[PDB]
Amino acid sequence: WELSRDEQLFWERVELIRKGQVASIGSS
Amino acid sequence: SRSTVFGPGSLYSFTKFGSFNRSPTNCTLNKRMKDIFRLENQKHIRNDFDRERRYRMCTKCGITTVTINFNNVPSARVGLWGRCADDKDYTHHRMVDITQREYEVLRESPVEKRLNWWRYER
Amino acid sequence: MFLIHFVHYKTILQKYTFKFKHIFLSIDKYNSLFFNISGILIWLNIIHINIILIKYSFFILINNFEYLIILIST
Amino acid sequence: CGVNAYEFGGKYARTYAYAFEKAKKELEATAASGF
Amino acid sequence: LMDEVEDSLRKFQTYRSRFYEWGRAVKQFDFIEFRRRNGWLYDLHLMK
Amino acid sequence: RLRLSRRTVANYVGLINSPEVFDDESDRPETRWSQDTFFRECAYLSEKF
Amino acid sequence: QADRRTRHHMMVDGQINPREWFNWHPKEYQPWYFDRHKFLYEQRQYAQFHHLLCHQVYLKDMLHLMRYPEPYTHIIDCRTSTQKMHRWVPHSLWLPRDEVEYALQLSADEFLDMYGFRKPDKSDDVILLSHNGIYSEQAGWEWKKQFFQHVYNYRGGTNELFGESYSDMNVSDVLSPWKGPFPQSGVFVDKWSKRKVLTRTGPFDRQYEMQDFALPDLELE
Amino acid sequence: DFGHNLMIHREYISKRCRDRVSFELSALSYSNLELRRGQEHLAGIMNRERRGVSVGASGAPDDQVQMQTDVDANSREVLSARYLFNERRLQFCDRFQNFFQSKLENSANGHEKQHLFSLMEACAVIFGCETEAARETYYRMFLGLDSETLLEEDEALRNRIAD
Ligand SMILES: [Zn+2]
Repeated sequence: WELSRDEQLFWERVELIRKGQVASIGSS
Repeated sequence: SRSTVFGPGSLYSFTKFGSFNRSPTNCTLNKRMKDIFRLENQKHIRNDFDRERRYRMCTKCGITTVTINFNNVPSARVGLWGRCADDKDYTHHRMVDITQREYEVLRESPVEKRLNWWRYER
Repeated sequence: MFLIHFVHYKTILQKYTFKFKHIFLSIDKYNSLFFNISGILIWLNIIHINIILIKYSFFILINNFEYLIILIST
Repeated sequence: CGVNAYEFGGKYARTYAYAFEKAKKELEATAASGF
Repeated sequence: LMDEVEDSLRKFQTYRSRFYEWGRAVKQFDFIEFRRRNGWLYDLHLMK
Repeated sequence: RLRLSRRTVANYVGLINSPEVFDDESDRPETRWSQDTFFRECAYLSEKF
Repeated sequence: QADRRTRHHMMVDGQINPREWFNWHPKEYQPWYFDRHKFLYEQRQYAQFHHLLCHQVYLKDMLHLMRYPEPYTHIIDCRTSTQKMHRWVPHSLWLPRDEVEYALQLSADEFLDMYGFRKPDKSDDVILLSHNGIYSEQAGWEWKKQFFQHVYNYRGGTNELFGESYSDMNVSDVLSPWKGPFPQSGVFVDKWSKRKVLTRTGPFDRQYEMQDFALPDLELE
Repeated sequence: DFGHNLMIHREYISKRCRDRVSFELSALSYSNLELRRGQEHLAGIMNRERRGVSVGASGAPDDQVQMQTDVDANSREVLSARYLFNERRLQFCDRFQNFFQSKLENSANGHEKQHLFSLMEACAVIFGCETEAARETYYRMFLGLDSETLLEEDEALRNRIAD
């Protein structure tokens, strides 16, 4: 139960610290 | 050799050969010998007027310097053999600018008279 | 679940480390010729340097070992 | 109610149980337990 | 005590048959090579 | 986590322990679907593939 | 590809002029042992940092700390690229390598604010991982720069735990073959020494040793 | 112009070189920061030259001391890392030790010890000198206690007090 909580705490901090590359859109 | 790559004593270390005399212990000369060896009295700069001249005075050892064409060639090696007040380096000068007219009246005076003119006059 | 909020009683102090240049020592001990010079003229093909202290009479030494080096009154 | 604040609750309960069984075999290797 | 006695015996005891062969240059140079390769494992000064 | 998965979080740096999140453009009720960040990423790939 | 000739001006001496100017002299350099098979920081050029090398935790230690963790043995992931991480090492915390020299400069409260977990104490065991163990080794050097007494490195962390085949992508900066190096373009030294440094004896893929002096062997003949 | 005499200085730096010539060979200072730092970089190169000749070769025979060194190739222990003194300096060394052995043998690191050895050995080199220009170079080698650097620290102290 601790391993499932701490893994979700891990990947929610990887999203906070280092953002990934943004996909493409079309500008108006 | 590898011991003479970085100065002192390197290949292009132009101060490893020796120092100047910088002493009144020999060649007691007169005012005419100073006048014939003036920079300003030479032929090649007497008709030169577009290069900039700077007249400066030390307030520690009391020397008068004139530098021409320093804006085009600003060499940091210029004056390295200066030897300020008591065998000090030329980083110890703290020069102050003087005009052309008060360079001529101060060029003939000895260093103590120059220092007295700076401290107690002007 | 979490029941209590607890802090640790042992207080740690961060050791402040820093490298500064506090000592100024240098081994100045060379084996070289040092000259009394009344004039020196360094002529290499790129840069020429003429440094002249005046006298009544001069001498001339000339060194061509690396680049032309003219010494007045040794 | 505060096992998650102590050294033997949560993810570290497996270590305290492992050290309990390892302490028993070291007394079982000698005759302090089997006699 | 038997471990310490065998330590002091292999430090100070030799027989006649070993004394005829213990100074060969092969063994001396193997000693030098073993000091050169791994002397960080057996030296009173290399622990420091 | 909904505000952090869009393009608008690029103009913000945050504290990891307690991140105060920004007011997104979808936080305003007057926002149409054409101004949505995540929909425009899906509307672009829908025309493409 | 296709064997690009390199724009360096190294050359072997000819068959006509005598060998002169022996205050610089290139010779062939061959060491005793091969070092290319070893770990990157166990090679010849990193020998002076040999006492700076962190102690190794192995695979069985990592599995034992997966099963039975300790409260103050901190497992810390030092991988930087978020696109190359796909699984979570258990009981691990994310401290990427390129921030470590800033991260250990913070206080404990600032560490908690900027990373979401508490700063490890200087007596706590710290165990670092990477793909190959290279970013974790540099991070262990940064952790040992601060006064952290117990710092360990799992060499080949993710690639042996999860069985991946990745790398930390270290460049090991080598000049492009259009970049002409320093000693060809420059008047920093005299022409004899410039010609004698730029010469080499053999092909220019091997290593050479530069002698600063030489005396003639008068006792041969 | 320095009172009695004057010194001329002329430098020419060519036009076909300034893209390839070294910054040290052609010491061009295109800023006042480069002027103050380029002079101070050329300060220590010249100052070490005119000071270093007083104790090596072209120095007085009482101003030249040498060190003997021997390191074991196996044990990596320094054996005989001593100085090479003359008979005048060794009389100063035993005048130092006989006074301090008479003061520190009754009370108090063993019997065979040299009290303040690295202080008297640094003072025996300065004692046996005969030139004050070669004396100040040994004061610079011994932690930089020469009057050149101490008047430099005294100048920065009075500048900080005036600030
Ligand atoms: Zn001055």
